Amino acid sequence: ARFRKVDVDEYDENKFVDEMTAALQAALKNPPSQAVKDRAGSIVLKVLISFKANDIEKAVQSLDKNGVDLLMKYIYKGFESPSDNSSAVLLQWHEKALAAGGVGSIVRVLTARKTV
Amino acid sequence: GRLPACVVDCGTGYTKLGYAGNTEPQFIIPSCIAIKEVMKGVDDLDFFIGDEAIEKPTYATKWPIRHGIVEDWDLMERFMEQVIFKYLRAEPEDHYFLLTEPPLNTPENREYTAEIMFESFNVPGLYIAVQAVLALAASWTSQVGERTLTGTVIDSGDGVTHVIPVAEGYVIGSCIKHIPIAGRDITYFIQQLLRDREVGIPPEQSLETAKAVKERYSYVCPDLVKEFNKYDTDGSKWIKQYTGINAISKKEFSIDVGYERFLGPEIFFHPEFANPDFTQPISEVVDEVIQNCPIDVRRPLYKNIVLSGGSTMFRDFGRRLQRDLKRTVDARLKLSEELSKPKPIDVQVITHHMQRYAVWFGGSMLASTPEFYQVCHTKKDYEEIGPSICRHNPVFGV
Amino acid sequence: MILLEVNNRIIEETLALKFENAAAGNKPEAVEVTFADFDGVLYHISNPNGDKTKVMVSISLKFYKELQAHGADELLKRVYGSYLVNPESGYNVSLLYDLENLPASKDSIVHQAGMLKRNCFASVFEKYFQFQEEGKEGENRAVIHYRDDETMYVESKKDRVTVVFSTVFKDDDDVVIGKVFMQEFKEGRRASHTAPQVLFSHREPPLELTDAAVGDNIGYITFVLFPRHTNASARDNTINLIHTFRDYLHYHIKCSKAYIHTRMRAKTSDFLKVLNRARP
Amino acid sequence: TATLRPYLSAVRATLQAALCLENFSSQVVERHNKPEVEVRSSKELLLQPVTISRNEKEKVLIEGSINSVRVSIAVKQADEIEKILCHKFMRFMMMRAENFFILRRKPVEGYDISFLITNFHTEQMYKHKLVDFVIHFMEEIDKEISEMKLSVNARARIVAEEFLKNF
Amino acid sequence: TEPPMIQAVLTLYQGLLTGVVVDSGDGVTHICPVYEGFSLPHLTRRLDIAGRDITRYLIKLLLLRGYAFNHSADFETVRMIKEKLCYVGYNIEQEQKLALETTVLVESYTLPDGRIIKVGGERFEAPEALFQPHLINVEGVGVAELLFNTIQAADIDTRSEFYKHIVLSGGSTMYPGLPSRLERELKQLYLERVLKGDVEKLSKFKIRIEDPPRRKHMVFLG
Amino acid sequence: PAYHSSLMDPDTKLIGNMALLPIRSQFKGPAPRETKDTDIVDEAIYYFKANVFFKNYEIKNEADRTLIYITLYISECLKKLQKCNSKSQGEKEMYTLGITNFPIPGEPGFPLNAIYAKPANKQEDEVMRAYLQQLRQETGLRLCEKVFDPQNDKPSKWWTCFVKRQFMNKSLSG
Amino acid sequence: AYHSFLVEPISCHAWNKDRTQIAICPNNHEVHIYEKSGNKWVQVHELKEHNGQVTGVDWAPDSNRIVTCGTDRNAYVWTLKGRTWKPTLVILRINRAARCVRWAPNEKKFAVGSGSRVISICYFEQENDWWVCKHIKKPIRSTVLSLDWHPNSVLLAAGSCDFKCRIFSAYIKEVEERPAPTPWGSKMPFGELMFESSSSCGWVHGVCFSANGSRVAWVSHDSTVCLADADKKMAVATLASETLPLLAVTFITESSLVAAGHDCFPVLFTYDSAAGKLSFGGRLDVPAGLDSLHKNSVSQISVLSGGKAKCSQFCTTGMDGGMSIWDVRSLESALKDLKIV
Ligand SMILES: Nc1ncnc2c1ncn2[C@@H]1O[C@H](COP(=O)(O)OP(=O)(O)NP(=O)(O)O)[C@@H](O)[C@H]1O
Ligand SMILES: Nc1ncnc2c1ncn2[C@@H]1O[C@H](COP(=O)(O)OP(=O)(O)NP(=O)(O)O)[C@@H](O)[C@H]1O
Ligand SMILES: [Ca+2]
Ligand SMILES: [Ca+2]
Repeated sequence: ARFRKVDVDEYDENKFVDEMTAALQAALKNPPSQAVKDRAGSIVLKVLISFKANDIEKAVQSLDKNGVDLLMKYIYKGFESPSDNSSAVLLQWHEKALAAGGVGSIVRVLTARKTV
Repeated sequence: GRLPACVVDCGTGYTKLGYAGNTEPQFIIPSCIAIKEVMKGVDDLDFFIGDEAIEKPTYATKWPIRHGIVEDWDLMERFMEQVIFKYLRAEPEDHYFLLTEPPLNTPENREYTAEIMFESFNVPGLYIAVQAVLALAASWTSQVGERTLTGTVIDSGDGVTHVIPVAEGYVIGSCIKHIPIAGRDITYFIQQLLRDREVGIPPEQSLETAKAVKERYSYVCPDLVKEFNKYDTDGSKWIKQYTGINAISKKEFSIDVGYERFLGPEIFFHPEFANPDFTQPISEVVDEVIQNCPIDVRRPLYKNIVLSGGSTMFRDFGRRLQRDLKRTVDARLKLSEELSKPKPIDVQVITHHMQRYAVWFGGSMLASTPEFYQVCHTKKDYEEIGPSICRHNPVFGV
Repeated sequence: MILLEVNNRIIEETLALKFENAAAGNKPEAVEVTFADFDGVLYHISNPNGDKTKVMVSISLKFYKELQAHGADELLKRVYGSYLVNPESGYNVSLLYDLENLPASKDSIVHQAGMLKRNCFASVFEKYFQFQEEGKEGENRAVIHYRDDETMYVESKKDRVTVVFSTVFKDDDDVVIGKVFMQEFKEGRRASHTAPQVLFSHREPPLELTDAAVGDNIGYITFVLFPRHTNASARDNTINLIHTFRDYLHYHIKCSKAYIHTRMRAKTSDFLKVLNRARP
Repeated sequence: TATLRPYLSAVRATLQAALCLENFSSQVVERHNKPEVEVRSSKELLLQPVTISRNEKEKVLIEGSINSVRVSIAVKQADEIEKILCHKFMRFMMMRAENFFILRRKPVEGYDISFLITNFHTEQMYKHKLVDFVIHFMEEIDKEISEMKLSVNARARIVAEEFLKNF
Repeated sequence: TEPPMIQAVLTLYQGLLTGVVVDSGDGVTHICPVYEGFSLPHLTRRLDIAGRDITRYLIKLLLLRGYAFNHSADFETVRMIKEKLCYVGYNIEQEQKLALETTVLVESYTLPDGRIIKVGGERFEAPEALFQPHLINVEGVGVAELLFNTIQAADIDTRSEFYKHIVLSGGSTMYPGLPSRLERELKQLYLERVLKGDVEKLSKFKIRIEDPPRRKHMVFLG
Repeated sequence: PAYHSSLMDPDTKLIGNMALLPIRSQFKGPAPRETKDTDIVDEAIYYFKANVFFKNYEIKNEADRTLIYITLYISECLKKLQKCNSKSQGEKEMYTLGITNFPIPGEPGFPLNAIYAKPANKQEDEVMRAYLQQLRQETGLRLCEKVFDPQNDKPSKWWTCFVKRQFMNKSLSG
Repeated sequence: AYHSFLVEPISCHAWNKDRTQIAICPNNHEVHIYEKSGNKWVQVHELKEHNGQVTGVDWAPDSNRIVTCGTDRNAYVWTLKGRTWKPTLVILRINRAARCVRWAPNEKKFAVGSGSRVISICYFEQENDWWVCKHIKKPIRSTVLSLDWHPNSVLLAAGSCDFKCRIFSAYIKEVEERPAPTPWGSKMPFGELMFESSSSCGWVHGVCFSANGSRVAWVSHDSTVCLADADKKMAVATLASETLPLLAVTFITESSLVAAGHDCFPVLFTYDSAAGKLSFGGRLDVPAGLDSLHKNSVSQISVLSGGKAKCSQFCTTGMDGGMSIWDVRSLESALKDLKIV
């Protein structure tokens, strides 16, 4: 019954195959190896953490919807690397990035096949 | 091991507890717990169980078990605390436990029981035996040379009597039948009979009197008229006296005990005497249950009708059941021979000594055997496979 | 029920019923009972040689030789006197009550019988309570292995007697709950300064202890008893409490877990009402 | 308790986005219908996993798919007593998983408890109400683990003092 | 009306003249190859495991789950349960993870006496007997392996067509997912025992196990 | 089960659909001459205490209807003897009750009309009436020897106790 | 105007020619046909034949034939004979569930999208008097979720889980003949791929052709709506929503789209051919515990009368088991700041 141990499905030919405010706008530019991706998210993570609790709503509202979507993909990424108040602040970035992009910006985080 | 297993049989009204190997329970107490009635501090511990919990001036009596099944788990769990730590004085981590379950207890209830025993008391081993099988095992003590776990158990406590077919140690659930007549019904009946004839019996003790009379004087007769006759003819030989004491008077009260003696247990056979919604004689229900079981197992069921319950204690009860059933069954084969020669069916009703605590006795015997330790769920398996293992409990002992 | 009872209900109730029937002039029934007690104790009540007029109560402690080296036999003789007979095979102490020769009041003998276990324990304590009361120091410590994997250490000193219990928690989580309890004993004197001082060492034994085991599930409780507890007035009570401690502690760890359960049943029940209120 | 309100809010919004399901018959097995987030035998049907962390310890993992979502929570456990009470409480519920139709019998590796919400749940129940339940759940388990912690100490003191006073 | 040892040909007659008819009823399972109109007597084998064996095996499983069913008194009731809740797992390892880690498989069934039971993992475990006879103490290889051999045994020039013309027959093959499991099984064998392990030709092996949508009264329609 | 009458001969006469059985009696009536030493009234007073408890009764022969009738009547008697204070009093109180005109088959007031045929004409009507009263008198007499203990003023509680129990839940007064 | 047929999802629906009867699938293997009596709804028909849930229903208006497809892999064509509906089995030749079905405008064909990653174009051969079908396979990689025909009954738009919206040709010279050219192309042999969107994310939940079929729009799971304009070199306009994914969409004019989904309410979308841009026209449903008519996701939206050219009423059915009827003019009143084309 060893034959039954090989995932014949892996070779099935039907398996799907994919084909400070200035500082923010600055970091959100040209987004993408998890190395180049992480290097990218770190520069943006670096800028978000370096914000005041009152200078967020002003930077968030100065971005076009596509920008906000990008910011949200980065905010979620931030969540995967806690350390210090970075999470208490990120949750503020989430609050603002959400009021601007709507729950739909989160939907596009989940839907992205090629993400940051 | 050097320490004997713990054996607990929890009934709706009474719990039988003691150590495996013994002939009778070390304690037979009321399945009740008295509590104070937000829980804070060590309030949960303020309670009493059994007799000590029936008339507690400042506590409410509760019955965690309805129709032989646990309803209130919070309360059943505490009850256990005292069963173990106050009465048995057993270190729970050192004894295997054998508990019992009525038929039709769900697999979920077994896991709840298991959760309590392993996660609260840390028992090393657990086995949940089905009451009917233990009863069949208690009867091997009797009239029986070759032991089997196939027979018809007739369990009758204070609630509702059960006619349970057992084949090879496994209850045939789909054929069980219940009878709306049991201990409580008999008492209520005896009570009326007394109210109608006797006087002096304190209303606040109407039941207590009845129950006292049912347990100390009642019995099954073979024929009503003849018994009625006897009492009216030679009243001297059959009318018994019963004295008691008033509660708020202490003045001793006397009353005569008569017909209720044999009339009380008679409602098993003639339910219509007390129940307006049920009329089948017990001997007919048993006959009907067995007929519904697989044919190839019917004769075995007829040869091995075993009793269990304080309500099957009545003298000659089993003798009256056999006669009645022997007829109901012979009569039937009398017609099948006219509309045409089946071998006569052997109907036998076993009766033994440990009948009030039949189930506990069977659990005590089975729990004091090596095989008992082989078929118990260990604490290791519980924690490595999960409480699901306690759903099934291998029959054993043949 | 907070404190564990010291007496044994099966012994007391068995003797009681037999003595009652004896007094009533009834014919003797046969009795044959095997039961246990905390700490691996095993008892046997029977009619020696089938003589139903004789009821024997025997106790078996795997660690009896140990208690015997500290005055057990002498103490037991003082308490039971002529009721004490040669020990039944498989047991260390046997009491024999002649149904045909019972005292006027059965109360004391029944009460004393029920305390068989506690009495087998008492000597090691009276012994060391005495050492202190006579300032006799330098006396070797008594080592009692009350369970297969647990030990108690009695030792007298100038102005105090110390009792150290080495207990084991089979449940890893029971250690954590045990610590919460030990913590409160550790501070027990805050509400009773005259009370014994309790100490607790979680994994390692107090310095005072040797071949003492070391493990994540072991725990060392120390009780520092003072004259007010060890003198001839407190003595018995002190002994009644101190010898049931280890079981007192585990009994409460287990009841806590039961209490937690009633909480979890209520919280889960609430959660299920909500979920279902989400159904159209 | 400052960072709490912001944490749940972010979690709730992510739950809103994720709980957008529909019935989906298996593309792999004739006449079968399984939760894609569990079987994962068709990559295109799985959404990008996401996380909402409150700090280095507390976080929620949300894994969506065309027809089901798996939500795992890392519960706050300050000391050992909260740790064992939490572990115990999550086990109590997982054992009763069948009455909790959305509960997972085992947590996702790394978390304390997990939910499996299928399209069938979002149909039998109002999804926004399901989104409230998860948030409600997170809040209520914490309060419960706290009450339990106090209950333990409460009884401990009474038990310690009931024994010591008697000497 | 000709049960093997010819209905198999009747069935096939669907519109095909050459194919393999895996028919499984209550008492027996057969694999009946059929070529250009006739059934090659040789090549036609029997599998000692069918519907009664699964209906029985379920009873055992439901026992372990905490439900006590009498093999005689309740055989009919469990068969009705089987028919309604059972199915063939595609990938057992993955089916077991669902049963062990989730509850999506649990389903309720009301028994004749009103009692309600719950069935989960036993819904795919009972039919697994067909693939692993050793589960019901039966020696053999299981309907899948048998089929593979039965074809790899017949002429070379006829195997190609056969593999792409397997057709389920009998009530005991109505299990949801059965066709897929078989197709996955044959592919595993072909991979191991024919392509020797060249997981680069597996895509050229065409299998087509059909579950007749027009099927209640085929024998006749045939 | 319940107790049936065994006084049903092949040559037994029928008054209505009840059985016209013999009865040792100094009372006037169409009752045939006593054949043996135990009449229908004896079977009623005998099987009474065991029958009164039943709710269902399978009618087998017309003798059962006569039995059932007398049984129900005993119930009526006890409700009278109960309030008495002497055998003599009872003896007198019974005569009056027997002379009372209770409803008969077909009449509203007679329970069990769905089982007891109605007299088919004025003649059978007068006979049946006479018979029933005859039975009522004899039964009320004998029953009187029983209820009262050799210590007069003592209606035996062993008969009085049944006063509230109705055979087949039926009554001639209800 | 809302009406609850049940509390379980209405899987799909279809209305007859005069919008006098509606066919729904109440989360079953069945199809219930309701008709109104006065102002009450009454069930007049129950079509039972599928062995799995029905996922799609379409009603050919003139020939008055109901076509259904289910997870049981089958498709039945129902014909009303006297007072009962008799099904005729149609083998789609697939081994997975059927996910959607639509009759071609000419009623000579019907298409079924499925989990076998293909589309089954079905027609009837009077010759052998039964139904047959050809498959459109390439380049579909996943389950086909929705279909919609072009007015010429040849071009077919499809939305699948491979995150694509495509337009194919289901040209069957055996039931129709040479299609006239179209801005989508001149070569329309069977299966030809005429257009394929360029997204990499979001399953395409719904697709729709405009009245004149020169515009194709679709809604995806990434909460965006799109429209490819064939008169502008197939350029694609895109609009990202701030809310949840749309599950169903339709044109109500040549430049107006209405859609509904997980938000539970219909929304308006307008297209500007000049800028080649799409704009959010607002919520059309203005006032469990929701302020919306439907209590769960809306999964189907259809034009009840007025056509896709100038719709005057549309119907929506959702997972809440309700069916709503929206009056375009009424909506244009409750909201004065509305803009329709
Ligand atoms: N000697 C006796 N004669 C008649 N009845 C008795 C006697 N002794 C006890 N009983 C009755 O036995 C009944 C209780 O039996 P028991 O088996 O303990 O019930 P349970 O098991 O507690 N109830 P259940 O769960 O239904 O079995 C009560 O009605 C008692 O009155
Ligand atoms: N839907 C179903 N799913 C699973 N098993 C089924 C189903 N329907 C029937 N069966 C089983 O298939 C067997 C019956 O096969 P059936 O098609 O009736 O053949 P038959 O004419 O009875 N000859 P045979 O099956 O050999 O007895 C029994 O085990 C049924 O329980
Ligand atoms: Ca019982
Ligand atoms: Ca067959």
